[PDB]
Amino acid sequence: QPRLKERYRSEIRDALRKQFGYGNVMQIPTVTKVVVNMGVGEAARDAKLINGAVNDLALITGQKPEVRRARKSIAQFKLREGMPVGVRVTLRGDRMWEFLDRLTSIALPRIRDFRGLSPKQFDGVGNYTFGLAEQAVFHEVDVDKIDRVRGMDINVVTSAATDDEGRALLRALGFPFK
Amino acid sequence: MKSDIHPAYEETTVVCGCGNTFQTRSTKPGGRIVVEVCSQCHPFYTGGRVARFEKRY
Amino acid sequence: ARLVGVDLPRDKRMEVALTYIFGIGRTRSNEILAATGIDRDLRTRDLTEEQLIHLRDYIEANLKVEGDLRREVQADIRRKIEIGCYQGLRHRRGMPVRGQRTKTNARTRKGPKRTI
Amino acid sequence: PRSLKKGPFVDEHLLKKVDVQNEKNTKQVIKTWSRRSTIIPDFIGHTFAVHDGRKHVPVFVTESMVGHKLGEFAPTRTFKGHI
RNA sequence: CUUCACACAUGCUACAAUGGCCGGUACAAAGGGCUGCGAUGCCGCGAGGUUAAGCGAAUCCUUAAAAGCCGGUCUCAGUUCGGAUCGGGGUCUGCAACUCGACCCCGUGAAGUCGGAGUCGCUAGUAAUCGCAGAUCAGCAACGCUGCGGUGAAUACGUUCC
Ligand SMILES: [Mg+2]
Ligand SMILES: [Mg+2]
Ligand SMILES: [Mg+2]
Ligand SMILES: [Mg+2]
Ligand SMILES: [Mg+2]
Ligand SMILES: [Mg+2]
Ligand SMILES: [Mg+2]
Ligand SMILES: [Mg+2]
Ligand SMILES: [Zn+2]
Repeated sequence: QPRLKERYRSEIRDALRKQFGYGNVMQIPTVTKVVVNMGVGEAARDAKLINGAVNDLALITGQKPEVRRARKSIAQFKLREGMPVGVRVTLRGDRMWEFLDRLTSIALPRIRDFRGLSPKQFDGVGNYTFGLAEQAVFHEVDVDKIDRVRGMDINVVTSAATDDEGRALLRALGFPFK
Repeated sequence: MKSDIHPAYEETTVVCGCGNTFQTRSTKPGGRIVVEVCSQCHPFYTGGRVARFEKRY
Repeated sequence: ARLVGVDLPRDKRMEVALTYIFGIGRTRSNEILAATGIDRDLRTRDLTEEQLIHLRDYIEANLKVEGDLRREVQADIRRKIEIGCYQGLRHRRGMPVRGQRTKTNARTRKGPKRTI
Repeated sequence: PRSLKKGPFVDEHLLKKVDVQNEKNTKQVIKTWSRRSTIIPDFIGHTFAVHDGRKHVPVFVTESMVGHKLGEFAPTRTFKGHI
């Protein structure tokens, strides 16, 4: 039983009926998935992402990722169709709540010269997306046993209908805004 | 496919230098992830030319 | 061992290893190792977690390091340009600001030879 | 005069052109030849006409140029390029 | 007179381990000084500030010579090599340091890993390296010039060739 999930349905779940006037308890927003991908564009050359971009997201998120292939060829990017260019992991259920705790508690203040996250990064429906620096911040990968550094970007997908309905939800979970 | 391809993800205790500690589930072997900065001992979680001419004179 | 966000290189003496922080050179690293009692001739692999707390707070109360120092250097350059002083016009063109000679030298503010 | 023992340096004929216009609250343009005079926090809002060799360039002290000399804002040399 | 798409010339500092840094400790010569030289004492991390002894000088000040020696550390790295550029804060002289001074402290840490065709000096206290002093001078762009001493080499068969 992860601590962020039980803290959600103890006081976060009740507080959103006061900030927003819902008439039914099924309308209360809830984060449904957290999607993480590297997006390794330097894999159209050198063919080394199995050792470096799969062995680290397995350690960060818990489960092995999916290798994503290119949909169309681009001549300017030195790319084909069906070429491994992206590496995605999807987090559901109870491993989502443990990743959102472990991101906001011990990970996210290890960004070099960290000052916050911006609250204008909503897509219009209530789904936040930020990005990170490198194979730093997460302790589960070590800095000594790795290849070249590479960053990622993290989606957070809610059931909220609008923007600030998802801003009030992630402020309560523990995303630092400004 | 949720069998013997995923890495080891067992329960884990994390301590901090401040004294805050909690228990989650991570991939670190031994359950001994130790941080030096956390969500309570970090800043931002807890907080002209005219004035320099006067300071010279 | 991470100190302020700099990730000190292992097997290096603490007299010199702190100079890899952007903001600390040789004389300021002599007083980090004076107000915290850590001797100069100690390798950084033997750096104790009890020791590393003592010098992650003397710096944040008395020094100015990465991020909020590098944003003071580039902001003082930014002050000179839009007020239109002589050094601000001299920064916009890549020519030396401190009265240097521009006839046969200043190959540092400029690049290598263009050879017209 | 550059040392923190004898204060800043303004030419005395320039002080009695701005002290006689701070009291009666007017912002007339001051024609001057004193490039060497240090800007002080009584020039805020004024303008000047500093001589650079050939003409008088208008310079308007706003707030953020109060430590520099007055002749830094009037370039004495002209260079557009060799080609 | 100090500009700057460039080009040549004379130098200086480097590219390191026959070295860098830190601590200790020996050895000079020739010069300069009343609109001056500032011993000592205190203050300052330092440039220097202040007090003022002595002295027209084989008397007093300049005056700590540096390489060298002894010990410790660094262990071949664009570095504890290199110190360019730039940011901040200062001292001094001078009516005045913006164009356009030198010095100091802190931070910053560029090129450079011994240099193509070609080319330069030197036959002995010489070359190579290390300091110090003078003249002009309020200060100084002094790495220049005129001097001074310390440590101290390698070769010259020979006149075929330039
Ligand atoms: Mg001339
Ligand atoms: Mg050095
Ligand atoms: Mg003293
Ligand atoms: Mg020795
Ligand atoms: Mg290089
Ligand atoms: Mg080398
Ligand atoms: Mg001869
Ligand atoms: Mg002189
Ligand atoms: Zn803590």
